[PDB]
Amino acid sequence: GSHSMRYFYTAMSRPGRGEPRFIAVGYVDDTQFVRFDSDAASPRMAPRAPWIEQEGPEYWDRETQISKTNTQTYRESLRNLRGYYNQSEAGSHTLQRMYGCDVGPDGRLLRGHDQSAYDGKDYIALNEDLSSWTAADTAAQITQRKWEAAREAEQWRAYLEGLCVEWLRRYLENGKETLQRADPPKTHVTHHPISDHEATLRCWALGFYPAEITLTWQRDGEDQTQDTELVETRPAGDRTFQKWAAVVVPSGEEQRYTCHVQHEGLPKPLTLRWEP
Amino acid sequence: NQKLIANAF
Amino acid sequence: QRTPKIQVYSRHPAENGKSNFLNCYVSGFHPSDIEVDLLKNGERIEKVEHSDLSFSKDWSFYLLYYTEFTPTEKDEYACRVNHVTLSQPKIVKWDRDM
Repeated sequence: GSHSMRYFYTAMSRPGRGEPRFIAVGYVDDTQFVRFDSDAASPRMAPRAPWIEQEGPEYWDRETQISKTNTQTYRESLRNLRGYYNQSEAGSHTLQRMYGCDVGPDGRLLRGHDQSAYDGKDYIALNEDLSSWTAADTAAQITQRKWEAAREAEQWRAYLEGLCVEWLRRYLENGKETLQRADPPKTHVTHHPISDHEATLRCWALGFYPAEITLTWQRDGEDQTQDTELVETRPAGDRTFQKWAAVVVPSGEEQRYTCHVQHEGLPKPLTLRWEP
Repeated sequence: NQKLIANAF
Repeated sequence: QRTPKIQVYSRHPAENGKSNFLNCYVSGFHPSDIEVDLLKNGERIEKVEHSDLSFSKDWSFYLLYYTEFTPTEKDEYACRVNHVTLSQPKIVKWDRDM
C-alpha cells in the first residue's frame, strides 16, 4: 500500500555539561534505517537496517556531513529560541523536528511534512501546500519571517517532491522483502478470573508488522470502547509489534464477547472468542 | 536521503 | 513535562527454562532524559541494550530497553524507571500475562 519516509531530529541543551546533543534517526514506515548521535565517540551516520548497507561511501559521507552541519545549526537555533522566550541560560531545553514524505502504492507523492516543536510544544510547521508556514506564537513568527525572507519553503518543496520521494522509492525497492511485507498478527484470547463475579478476557495480537492495527471488543455486536483497556502498541525487538485489548466480563457471559482484528497482513479480518 | 538544513530558527 | 508510560514484557511467549528477551518499553515522556534499569530478583542486570531515541506524533519520546533472559517459575523480573517527573523511581514487575 502506502509508505512513508521520516527523519526525527532531537536537540537538547545541557548548560554546564557541554554543547547541546543532536540525535537524528531515519525511518521508512516502522523500520529505522539510520542513526546519528553527536555524543558518539566518532559521530557518523550509521546504518540500522540491512538494506541500507549497500549504499556506498559517497552516501555515508554526505549523510554524515549533513548531520554535522545540522548539529551546528541546531545549536544556533537553541540559542536563538532561548532569546525569543527571554529564558535563562541556566535551563535545559529541547528542539525537535520531523520531516519527510508519504507516497501511494504507485510511488506518487501523497503529501510532505515538516514540523517543529520547542520544549514539547508545537512551534512552526510547513503547511500541506509546501509553500506557507503556521507559527504557534510570536516567537515562531520571528522564525517564520526569517524563513520567508530566505524562501525556505521553496527549498523544502523541492526536497519533499524530489529527493525525498526518489530515495524513498529506492529504499522500498532495495528493502522490498521486508519493507513491502506485511506480517499478520498471531491472535488468541486468554481468560483471567478476577473474582466469583467477573473475569478478564484479553485479546492478543503478536508478531505483526507494520504497527498499524485495530483491536476491538464487542458485546452482543456492540463496540465496548469505553469499557476496553487497550495498551499502547509495543515493539517486540524483532521488527514486529504486539498489542492487547481487555474487557471485564460477568462470569458466564464470556460467549457474548467477540474480539475483532484488522491488519493489512491478514487476508480477511478476524473475529475471535474465548475458546475454553 | 536527508535535507541540508542551513537556516537556523 | 510528561511522565513515562511503562510496559514490561517478553519478545516471545514465556516458556520456563527457555531463552527469551525481556523488554521494558518507556514511552510518552518529555523531556528525553530517562534512567531505566532491568532487574532480576531486585538486582540490576548489567548487559542491557536500548533503542535509538525517537519520538511520536505528539512529540513525546520512546525507548526500548532489552536483554536476554531465560524465565523460570521463581525468578522475578522488573523494570525500574526514573524521570524528572517522578519523585522516586517507579518499579513495574514483569507479569507473564501482560
